[PDB]
Amino acid sequence: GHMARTTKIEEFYAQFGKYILLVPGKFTGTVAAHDLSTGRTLAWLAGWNYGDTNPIMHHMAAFPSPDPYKGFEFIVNTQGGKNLFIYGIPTTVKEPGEGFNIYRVRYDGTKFNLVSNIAEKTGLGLGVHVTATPDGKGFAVADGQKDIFAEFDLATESVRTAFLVDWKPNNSDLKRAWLEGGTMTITRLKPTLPGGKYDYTGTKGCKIDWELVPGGELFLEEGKVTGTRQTNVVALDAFVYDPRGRWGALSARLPGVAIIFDRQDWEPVVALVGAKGEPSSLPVKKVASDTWEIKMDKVVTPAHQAGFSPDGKNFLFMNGVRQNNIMVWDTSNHADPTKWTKKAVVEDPGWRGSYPNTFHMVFTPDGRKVYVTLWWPSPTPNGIAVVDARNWKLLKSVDIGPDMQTLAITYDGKYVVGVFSGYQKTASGIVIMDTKSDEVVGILPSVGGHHDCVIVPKTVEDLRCSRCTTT
Amino acid sequence: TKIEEFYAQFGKYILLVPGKFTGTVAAHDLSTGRTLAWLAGWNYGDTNPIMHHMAAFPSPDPYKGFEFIVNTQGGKNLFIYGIPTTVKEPGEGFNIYRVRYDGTKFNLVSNIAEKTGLGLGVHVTATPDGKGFAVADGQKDIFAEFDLATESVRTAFLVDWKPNNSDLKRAWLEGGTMTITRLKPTLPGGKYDYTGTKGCKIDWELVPGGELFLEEGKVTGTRQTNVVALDAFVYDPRGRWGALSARLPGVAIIFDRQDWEPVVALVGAKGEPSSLPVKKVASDTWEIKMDKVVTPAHQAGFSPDGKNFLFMNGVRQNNIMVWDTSNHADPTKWTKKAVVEDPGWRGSYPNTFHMVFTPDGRKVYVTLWWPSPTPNGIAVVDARNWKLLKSVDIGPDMQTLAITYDGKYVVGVFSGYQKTASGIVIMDTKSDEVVGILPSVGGHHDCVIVPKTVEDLRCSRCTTT
Ligand SMILES: [Cl-]
Ligand SMILES: [Cu+2]
Ligand SMILES: [Cu+2]
Ligand SMILES: [Cu+2]
Ligand SMILES: [Cu+2]
Ligand SMILES: [Cu+2]
Repeated sequence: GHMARTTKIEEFYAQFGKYILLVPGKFTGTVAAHDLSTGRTLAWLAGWNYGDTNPIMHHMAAFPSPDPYKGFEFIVNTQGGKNLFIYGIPTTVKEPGEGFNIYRVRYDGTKFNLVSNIAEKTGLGLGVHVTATPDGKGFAVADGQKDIFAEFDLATESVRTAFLVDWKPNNSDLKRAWLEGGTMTITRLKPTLPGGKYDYTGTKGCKIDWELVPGGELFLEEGKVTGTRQTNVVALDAFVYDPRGRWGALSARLPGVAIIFDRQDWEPVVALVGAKGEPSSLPVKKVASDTWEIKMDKVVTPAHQAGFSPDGKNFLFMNGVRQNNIMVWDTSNHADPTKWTKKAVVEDPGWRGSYPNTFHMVFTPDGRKVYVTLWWPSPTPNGIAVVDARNWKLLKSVDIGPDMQTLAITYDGKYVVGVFSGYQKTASGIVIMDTKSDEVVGILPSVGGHHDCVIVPKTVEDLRCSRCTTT
Repeated sequence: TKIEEFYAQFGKYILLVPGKFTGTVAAHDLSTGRTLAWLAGWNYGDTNPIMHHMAAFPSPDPYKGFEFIVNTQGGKNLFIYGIPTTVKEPGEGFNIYRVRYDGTKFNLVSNIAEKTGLGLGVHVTATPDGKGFAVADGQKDIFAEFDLATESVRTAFLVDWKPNNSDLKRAWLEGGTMTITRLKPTLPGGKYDYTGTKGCKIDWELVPGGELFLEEGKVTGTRQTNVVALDAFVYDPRGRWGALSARLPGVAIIFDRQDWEPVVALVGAKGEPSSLPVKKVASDTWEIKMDKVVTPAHQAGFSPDGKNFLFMNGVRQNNIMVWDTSNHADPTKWTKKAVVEDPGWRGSYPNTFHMVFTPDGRKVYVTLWWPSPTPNGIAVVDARNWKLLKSVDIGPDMQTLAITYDGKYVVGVFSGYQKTASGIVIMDTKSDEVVGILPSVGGHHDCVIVPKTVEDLRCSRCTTT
């Protein structure tokens, strides 16, 4: 009786509705769109076909389309250089391609079209998170080896702003360069090359020779990452947007800070400090027309992912490794982020070791729950935490598979869709969870080392639960 | 609804697929939906990893480990699928990789093309004992059979065409002489000199229906009128014999694997003789004389009991030709016994270029391929009475078919012409209905279910392609 009678998969896909899942492949070098209504992959693209010899396809965000099945657009970026050598693949390659591309891709109802390489046009090769603006007409990219982020206009493919963030440690000893505090300097960059182009293509600008991998923020202090400016790294990760407009939050993994910027005048306004027991925030002081500083007397723990709730009234930052928890600020005062204060922290006895790390997140459309991945190194099963986002309590934890990464949600709020990625070498897949029962409904096969996933949105209200407000 | 009931109908089988233009290989667990492992060829410095064909060897427990061969194409094969790449100098490719799954990940064990000097980019087939494998190439018109344990060449042959009429449009229709030459290594350490694009007569593998494009002057290359377009070396499951398919002359040349000689040439076309003789003209050279070539042919393969051989005529006829090969002792006695035709099968399309039998031999499933935008599908053929039963539409660009070794489900892949919809399709062999499609990032031109026993190879990438 253990073998099911002949069973068709139609009922399974029919429940999800008409939603398209987009995924980058990391070491596979691909991007792909899947139709959750039929199980068909609608299209894919392999970067090496176009002459990118190191297409580590990393992060992406998609823009609202009135009918994704007829067409949509998205940005996907890459890493490059010695990032090829950090996931245990026994490649004999001597000189890896430079990478750090930023590609604009359009689905036309049949296939993907590679529209442009925005890194080649602008000179900004940035390899970490890609976030759409709340209006769907721009996007940001950050990089945690160069510590640069920029916001871009989609229609003109031009740079709206670019900033460099630097650390100056109180103690020059690598082991204590963050623990014992330091000064973070924020500089608004100006282009230096003809046509308003920046000089940051490829590996140019890297302070360290490869990324701090998932779970690996302390590998730099710990003396395992080479580079020419090791003790100046902050590891910028993402720029996430307040859905009510005006503010963005730039996450710096090593100092454990989220720097709030005013997008109206492009200035940093306050620094939120992640660690439990530390102040809600630290002031930002302007020291020159283009330069601001934040002073920290210690750094308690690094931090990971950040996000605003769909209504913009809560901001989350995940402390990791030295503390593993979800830190929550009351951001209800839209007029003045200097007033944003810590209101809750989600903790659990099972989070007391180095791992699991509280990781990527997605909120339900109504804000009532947030789903948060729980990351561990091999071989512990990674999983999903379900959190009550009104009372800030852990409801449930479920095991999924190795190397759990990002989460998306269908825009009717019914199904969370996530990816796990096998550390680029073992089991990978797409996991779907029902948000009413909080149960896994199934795993679909996936050739991918994905560190992202998005469901293509139809409207700007969808972006409030997409790769815009959170990572 | 949960997917558990869906995966629970399958049993414990691993599907292995190459990605073609994705550059990947992957294994998926049909009992849970998980991808077990994958490998990306570009990560290893293969700059044009068009991952093409593959065969897996019997494993006592595939979930604890298994081994396979996957090859690549290279050169201007990058440029024939409509991708608007600006690459000017494509990687040489034509690698042959041995890959092992260890229960957790894939391990690239060796590049047998580098070790042997034979870079061969079309079908890979396992031998019936699971201890060797063949690779053929239809740009170079070379094939070889290899020993797995020693990673060494057992035999290699070159096949060449001398046309009766040197005009390109008439170079096959008006006949010619096919010369078969046993090759010997020419470099130190018993290595051949055929790596990368070395030896190509044409700049890409002929497409489905592509014999007409070669005749019309649309395929570039240095020896366009001397190509036969070898496709595969498929094995008689009873041992002793292999069949080398040559697409352009529409011939399957039968080899004796013990003394490495060609013994007879089966001629695909309806209305033509069952076979032509092979004449030995020198110690290492044999000839086949053809006064005309009535039509090309492509898919070729044996039924699981070895008693039937199939060759699919395409282009100028469109049918499945069937020989009685019940006489294992003497292939010169193999004789045409049936032809599967249909009013909907004419010309180049559908192009019937992959198949799989049920373990009991009662049915054969055959791909029905067409160019965009015609829906592609699967034909179900009665392999006892030799008649078409049913055709099912699947999606764009239907490619290979495998079967679970209990006979219950055909598992196939479709591939989007490297640019549109792709997926894994699963069909119930009792109802002959699709039970579902699973997503697949792949342009796969092959697929296999990892076998446990040598008997399983009778219905894997051994007896058919
Ligand atoms: Cl054998
Ligand atoms: Cu049972
Ligand atoms: Cu991140
Ligand atoms: Cu990542
Ligand atoms: Cu073939
Ligand atoms: Cu192919």
